[PDB]
Amino acid sequence: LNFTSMHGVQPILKRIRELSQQQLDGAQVPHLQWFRDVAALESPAGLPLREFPFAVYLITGNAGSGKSTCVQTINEVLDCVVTGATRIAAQNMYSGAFPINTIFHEFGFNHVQAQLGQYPYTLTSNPASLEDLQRRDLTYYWEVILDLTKRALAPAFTRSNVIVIDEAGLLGRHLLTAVVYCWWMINALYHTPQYAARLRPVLVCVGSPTQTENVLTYLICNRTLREYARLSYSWAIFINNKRCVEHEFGNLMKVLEYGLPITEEHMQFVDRFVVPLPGWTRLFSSHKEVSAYMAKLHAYLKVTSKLAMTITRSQGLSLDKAICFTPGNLLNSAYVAMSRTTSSEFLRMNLNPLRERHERDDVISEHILSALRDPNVVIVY
Amino acid sequence: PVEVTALYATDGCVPVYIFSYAYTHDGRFEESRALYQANGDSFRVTFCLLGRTRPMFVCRFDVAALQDALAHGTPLQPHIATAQSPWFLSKFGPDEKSLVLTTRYYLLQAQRLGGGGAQAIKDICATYAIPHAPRPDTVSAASLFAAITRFCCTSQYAGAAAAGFPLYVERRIAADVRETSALEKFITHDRSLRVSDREFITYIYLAHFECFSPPRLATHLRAVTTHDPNPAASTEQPSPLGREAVQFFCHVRAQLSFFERKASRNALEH
Ligand SMILES: Cc1nc(N(C)C(=O)Cc2ccc(-c3ccccn3)cc2)sc1S(N)(=O)=O
Repeated sequence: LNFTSMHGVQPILKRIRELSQQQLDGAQVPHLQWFRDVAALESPAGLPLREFPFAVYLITGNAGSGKSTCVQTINEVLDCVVTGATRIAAQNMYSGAFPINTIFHEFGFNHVQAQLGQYPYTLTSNPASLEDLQRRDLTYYWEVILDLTKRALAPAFTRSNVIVIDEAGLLGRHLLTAVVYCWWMINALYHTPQYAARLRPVLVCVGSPTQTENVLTYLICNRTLREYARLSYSWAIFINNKRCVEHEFGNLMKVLEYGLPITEEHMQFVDRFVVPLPGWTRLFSSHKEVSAYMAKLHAYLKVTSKLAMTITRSQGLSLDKAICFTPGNLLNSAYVAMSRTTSSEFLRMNLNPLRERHERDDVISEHILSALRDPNVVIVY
Repeated sequence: PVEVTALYATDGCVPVYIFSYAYTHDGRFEESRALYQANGDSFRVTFCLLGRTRPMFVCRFDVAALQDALAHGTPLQPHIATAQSPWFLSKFGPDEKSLVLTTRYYLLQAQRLGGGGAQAIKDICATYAIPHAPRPDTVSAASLFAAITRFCCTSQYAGAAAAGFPLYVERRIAADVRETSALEKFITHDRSLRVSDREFITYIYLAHFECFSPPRLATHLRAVTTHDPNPAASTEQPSPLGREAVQFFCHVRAQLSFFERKASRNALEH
């Protein structure tokens, strides 16, 4: 029975409260004018450099590691607005203990089609101070933040300053600052008791860093954001898995996630799922190669559906029971697909994605190892 | 006198049914045991719906009819001259020892602001092993609160059993926290000359099983089970969890490759 969680959410609620209570100084608060000014510009070149202050708490871990129960506890202790990346996460975090919408809905989303990146920009001081970063992030959603800024100047963020956002891996880096801005842009508009109180928006982003640059990478990786949010004092990691009950497979998913050297023993293990069943979910690595079952799978009912996806589209998806990726175009890519089904009595694969040449990314794993080594990061089993 | 907080519900989403409920201003078990007879002149009531409960009105109170409502679960006639579906049968609804005590703690009795102020664990009432003296007619069969109010209000658990619930919650959490805190200090202080990362995962994932494995967690729950509510003879005991973990945390020889040896063993027995 999960119990160590009941005693690891405790220190998390302490730090989340310490962050949700603190009040900024005088000037360190977006004045209302700073928003019409953004609405007063035609090219993201008139944007004046200046902080939008914020603090963030990271709850990260493997899929099925117990992040859901930490959200369940925080929802029922702290006053928070609970949200998700995409309606998968929304229908996930949605009610078995005591509504929930996507974080895109919270700041509003015409706003769908976006020519993001159209307008240009370059940074200045190499260790860009937050003011340099947000100057870029606001630019990225020009024609997105622009309509949002014009309309509101022409309110769930106004209820609480703790904002739970599950599945942060689906949101790009430019959504860390946007959710900041449209928070400050709403609290400063209506003048809610939060605004008078000088409270910084405390975001609690929960999601898998290695299993799906996004928000989590933008916080874990950038030096200035680490120094600003003090992620040493604002990080808790759920080392566990309640759906993998076999030793070898759990070791595979552990040598993959935390980035340690592959072993010929592990290779030997993986040479047991290679198979060149009507249920095994056919994940792929091309959006054309999934329709390719127009020929083989479709009309196979003529002679005789989550079934077809791409591995990078199945991230954060829920599967019950065969990777058919194209060779040469695949170690952090299979990890997304192999971890959908709970056990290895349903996984199938077509090329042994550990002896075949592949592409391995290791920045996130390096930071995760250094973080677990940090004495001030909460670890929960 | 008696300040009573009545958590109430109504057939037409808001008669009134106090489906759980009383304190006196101080200036601990025994006084409540003397209040839960089987004891106040005046019952001033704060009637509340879903701290996690918000007062909806107040009534000063004929302590006769009110005591009737609190005791034999009777509904107050709107004698009061002074939400969700009956849901409430799904949540908080395994059985009596949970339905009558955890409802009264979670929503009502964290006003004492204990370290239990914090979740709906319904996981400490089960380590609350007070003897169950059975009774017939306890067939739930409840779907449109009197059907559940009588059920709740005349059960033996809520007496000296009720008075010893907050104290046991606190005691539970205290021993648990001391053991988990000592274990956490031993885990953290050992993440500070460090090993090649190949077996740093072996260290973390093996320490977090040498101190919170299912069998040793069960042993701890045994060392923290309570049979009589009276704090005097409560049948708790020193927990072995720290003492049986410090069988594994003899990493002091690592001051003058071992983790996968224990990993291989543990993995064999698991
Ligand atoms: C004997 C033993 N049992 C141990 N348990 C309970 C576990 O691994 C349980 C587990 C299994 C899989 C994961 C996981 C980790 C990353 C990605 C996916 N899944 C985590 C935890 S760990 C040891 S050992 N060899 O260190 O003494």
